[PDB]
This record gives sequence, C-alpha cells and structure tokens, in this order.
Amino acid sequence: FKRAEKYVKEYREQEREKIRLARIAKQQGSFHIPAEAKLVFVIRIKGINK
Amino acid sequence: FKQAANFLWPFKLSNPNGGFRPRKFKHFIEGGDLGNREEHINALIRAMN
Amino acid sequence: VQKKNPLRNKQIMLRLNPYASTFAKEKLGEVKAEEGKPPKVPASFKELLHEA
Amino acid sequence: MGRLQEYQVIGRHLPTEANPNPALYRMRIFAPNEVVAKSRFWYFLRGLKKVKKATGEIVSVNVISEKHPLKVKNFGIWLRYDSRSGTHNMYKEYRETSRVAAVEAMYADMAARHRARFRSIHILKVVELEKTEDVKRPYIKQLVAKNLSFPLPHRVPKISTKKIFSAKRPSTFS
Amino acid sequence: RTYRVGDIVDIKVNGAVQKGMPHKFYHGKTGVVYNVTKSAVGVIVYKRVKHRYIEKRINVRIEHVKPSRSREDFLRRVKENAELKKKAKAEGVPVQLKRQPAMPREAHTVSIADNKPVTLAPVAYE
RNA sequence: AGCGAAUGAACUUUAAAUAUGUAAGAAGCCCUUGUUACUUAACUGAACGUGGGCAUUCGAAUGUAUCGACACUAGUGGGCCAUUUUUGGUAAGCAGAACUGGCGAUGCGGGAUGAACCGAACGCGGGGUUAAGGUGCCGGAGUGGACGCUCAUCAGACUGGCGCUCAAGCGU
Repeated sequence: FKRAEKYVKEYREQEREKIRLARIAKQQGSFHIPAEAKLVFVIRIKGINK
Repeated sequence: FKQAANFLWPFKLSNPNGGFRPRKFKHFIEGGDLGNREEHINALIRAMN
Repeated sequence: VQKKNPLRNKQIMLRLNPYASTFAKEKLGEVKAEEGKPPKVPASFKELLHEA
Repeated sequence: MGRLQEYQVIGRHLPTEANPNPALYRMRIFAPNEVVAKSRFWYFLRGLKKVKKATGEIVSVNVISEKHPLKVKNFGIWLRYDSRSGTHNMYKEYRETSRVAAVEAMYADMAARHRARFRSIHILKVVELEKTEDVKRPYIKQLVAKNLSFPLPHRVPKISTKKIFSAKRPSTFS
Repeated sequence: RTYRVGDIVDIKVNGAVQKGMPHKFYHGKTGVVYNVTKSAVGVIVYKRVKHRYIEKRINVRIEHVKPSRSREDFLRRVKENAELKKKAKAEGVPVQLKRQPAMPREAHTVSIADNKPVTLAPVAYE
C-alpha cells in the first residue's frame, strides 16, 4: 500500500514536471527538448514463413 | 529491467479491433504499419489488448 | 483454475492492488491542475510560428 | 494525404566540442502526424544543409493552426514534381479557407491530373494572394468576379440507397 | 617482420607479387598461424558453408600477412580494469568497470538568443 | 561536404550507405627470475619452472526448454526459379561465378482456372478479430464519401461471365 502511494505520486509528478519544464522553457526564449524514450514495445505482426 | 522483462512471458496479443491499415506491410511513414510509430503504438496496443 | 481480469473484476484488483479502493475514493484520476492566472505566450514564439 | 497538418519542425546538428551552438534549421512540413513531419524534415536537411538523423536532433515540432479558418482566401503554391522525364516546376491556385485545405486539394489535383505521388512532390512555398488580380488561373478569376450568382439545375435528390422501389418518379428541381 | 606460431594474423593480399596468392574469399581475412617456413606461413582461417564452420589451412608469405590489431583492446581493457579496481579498493569507493552500450540522451534546453532559426525550402534557390 | 584548410574517384579536416572476417577474463592479466632439444649477434623470441592480487559490475547487449567429445546405425547425392554483387557478347534475347529462400516432401485464404506471385504454414470444436484480397450481380461485404479526367467503329478495369460511362474505369 505504501509503495503504491509513492508510485502513483511519482507518476503524476513526473508528468507535471515535464509539462512545467516545457512551459517555462517556452517562456524564457528557449526550447525544452524532451528526454529520449528509454522503453519500447515491439510487436511482431508478420508471419513465420519466408 | 533485465530480470523483470525476462520474467514476463512474451505477450500473446490478439488481432486489432478495427484492423490494420489498408496496406500494413509497408512503413508507417508511407501509410503502413511497419517500423517506428512512436506514441501511436498505444492505439495499436489498445486495439490488440 | 480460471484467470480473472483485474480490469473487469474489482475483487481481483483489490487482491493484487490494495490501493485501488482509495485511488477510486479520493479521485486521484480526476486530479485538477494548479490554480492561478496562467501567463500569455511570448510574441517571439508567435512571430516564429507564422514566418515565411 | 489524410488530415495533413502544418508542422513547424526546428532541428539542429548534435553539439560537439569543436562546433558548439549549431544553426537551428527550421522548416514547415505538411504531414498527417509528427513522425512523418520529422522524417520529411530530415529528408530535406539531408538534401540541403547535409545534416543527418544520426548526427542531429529535433529542437521542436509545433502545430501552425490557421489564424482565420472562417474566411475564404486565395492560395498560390509553387511545387517541384519529379516525373518520368525529370523534375519540373509548377505553380497552382486554389480557393480554400486554410493553407492545409489548399495543400490537400493540391495533392488531389496533382494525383488526378498528373498522377503524382506524395514522395514525388516538393512544396517549394505556399503564399496567400491577399490582393485581387494576383490570381492568374482563369477558373479562380471566374469565382473572384463581380456579383457572382449561379443556379443549380438538374439537382439529383439524395434518395436512400436502401430504398429500392419508389412509387413516384423523382424530380430534379430541388 | 617476424611471426610466431599461434599469433592472430590478418591478411590483405596485394597484387605486387603473384606467387602463392590466395583467393578473393580469403582477401582481407584474419586467422591463426600454425606453420612458419622460410617464406610462406600456414594460417588456419574459419569458413562458412550453409549451417556450419570448417577450418581451412592456407599458405601466404610475408608481404601480405601482418599481426592484427584486434586483440590489443583486450589487454588494454584488462590493464585499466585491474588498475581502477585497485584504486577503488584503495579508496574504498565503487567504480564502474564494464562497457556501457550508450543510453539515449537526456533532456536539455537550447536558447533562441543569438541562434535565431532560419527558414528553409526543399530547393536552395539563390 | 569543403578546398573563405593544404595539396591535387585517385585533393582531403570530417565522413557515409552497404555487407563480411577477428577479440570481449578464470581455459584470464601483467611484469620479474632460472632451465631447455629450438631460434637469433644477444630471454631476440618460444616452451618448461616464478610471484602478485582481482569472485560484493568477475570485467558489453540480448537470448539461453543447453552444449562438447567418443562410439554405433538407416535414406540421399537431382536440378529449377527468384534476389544481391560481378564479367563478357549480341539487332535483341543471353552466357559465366558466389549468395540465401523454396520445391522435391505442403495442406489452407487470395490470385480467372492452374503455375508463378501475395498472405499464412495444419490435432478435433465453439466464440471473437484480422492478413492478402475485396464490398453492382454471380459472391459474403458500400450502387459509401471528397476532388478531377476519359466516350474509345469491338475504350478501360488495382476485368472470368453478365454488364458498366457525374462507372461497376483511372490517380490520391
């Protein structure tokens, strides 16, 4: 239960942190380039033939 | 992340509800489904899960 | 003997995640944004947008 | 190509110790989503200034919404089409309410008349003919003429395609 | 150049001397020496066929064979790994030993000041 | 790309794309010292004897329902098609090399029959969703929507037949 507390708050504050950084960098004559994705999901969608 | 992802069996997904693009054996940039779709993959996941 | 979807069965979700009841009770999925007057977009950004 | 959107893609070389603070190249790309916009931006910066996706990054990708999409206006678009013979430069006029709509019509027109693809068209520039008489296409000049008014004869009535049999023969005066 | 028996040797094959030349499948390859003569040198080189590997023993003389620079990374890596592990044990701090596969980039901001973006078009007309 | 650097594809600060060999610690590392049947002017190297410390990133990633050796036992030695790279000739086809994938030994959905090619590879069933291909009728599913073009005295069909023309044709 306590770990779920911390995890949900962690998710919401990273979302708001990215949004706030983008907004303030847009205001101060800059361009905040988001961090590149560390996680990818790969789906094989073609058959196992040729 | 090695052990957490290796512990999970590969996800056996269903076919997408709503189908693929009309020519899915072509890159996503050229109006297909192959390659990197980035965040749009969420929609594909929402169709296949 | 029978796998039950936690997204459909609320008891299975409460078994796996005890926080689901107070996540739904305290409305942490409908959280509101920070209050106060938001500032306006800088003119430099607008002149960069509609350039030649 | 679908719901095209005008994207402001700013991109720059990767910063190095020898060459810090790059030039921040910016381009306007009409693409259905952001991934196509970024790819076309690199396709163009590979062509022009010789920077690459592996040695570069995207500074920003912003939607450029039309300022007044409730006002009909005249657009003049310059474009380069690689044909079987070779590359040719053209210029076409369109009466649309938004730059996006003009580019969508352009793509439909060059697909219908010249059989041109998305990958075989390079939109040089899209301008608005603010002043009257700037339009040179006779069809567009007909629409810009004084006090236009035309009737709609032989209007096919929208009947249901699942209404198979009709008792009364229809009329085309509506 | 002097060559031992059991050293990793790469061959490049020039066209200066046509005596004892190997085929273009062996052009620019790498192998292990098992035989040294007055002029020629016997090298084992691996070969692909369908699903498997066959070792082949070939003879090239001196002017096309040279000691390879593939292994010195191993010796430099073991030397630095030993030395920073010695410093880590002396100073009592943890230090990083392996090779990292170069994680993607983090977040940063770029200033519009003194770096005003330029607008471009598919063709560079000037 | 530059040569507002030198020099001149053979120019180069930088550097593609594209494929292919080798190495990624414990069967390991480094250095110091004796011996040897070897080697060289000579530990110049090689091998046999040295020592040290590293098992809590033990020295990238990912996978790992495992691999090596020894011994024993059946059936087989066709060719064809396609791709990538390369050489030569002909009026044009074509001829010579390596490469993988398949067929022989393969059923199913499409493909107008086949075959090639596209999808996808097979226990017996129920439900759901798709791939390739389609939605005028035969034939399950749109006489669906937006923009233009075409009337052809045997048009055209991502046509088989009927047939179709602000399409049931073509491009998006």
